[PDB]
Amino acid sequence: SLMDPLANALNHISNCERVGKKVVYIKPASKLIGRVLKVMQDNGYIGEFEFIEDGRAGIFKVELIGKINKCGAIKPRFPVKKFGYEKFEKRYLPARDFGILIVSTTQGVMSHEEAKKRGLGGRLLAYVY
RNA sequence: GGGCCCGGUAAGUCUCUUCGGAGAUACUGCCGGGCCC
Repeated sequence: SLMDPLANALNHISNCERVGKKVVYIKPASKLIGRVLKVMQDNGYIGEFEFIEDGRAGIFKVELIGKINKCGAIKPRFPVKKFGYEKFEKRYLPARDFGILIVSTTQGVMSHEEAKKRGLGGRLLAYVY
């Protein structure tokens, strides 16, 4: 069985970043994945990225910039309250002071830091440091 | 068998609460469609 779309996207990025590649093409291109990439971008973890129409689910061309040390999907997508992030930050960001949790809120996908800044709880979907 | 999208829902979930419920709707689920492999 194939790995879920988002997990898959984060795995490829992770590795092509490690190997030093300057680009990666992510196959399944869901709105969710795009939304997650937007967060990683706004946080300086990846460069430009674009949707490439292919008649299927689409494709994401992501510009890597050697800013990622590791990233992946969080499974299951744990629910988190407005003040329950710390517990998760210790669990997925091995490095204190570095990284973000990407959470899905009723107001959209964003970093846990913006979710807190807004008093929103949500679903954990990934980590990046 | 797998995946993408649209509309609906609001069980899970999040927020608030007079703690009865109310509001929200991204994710999961559910209903109805479109489509790709």
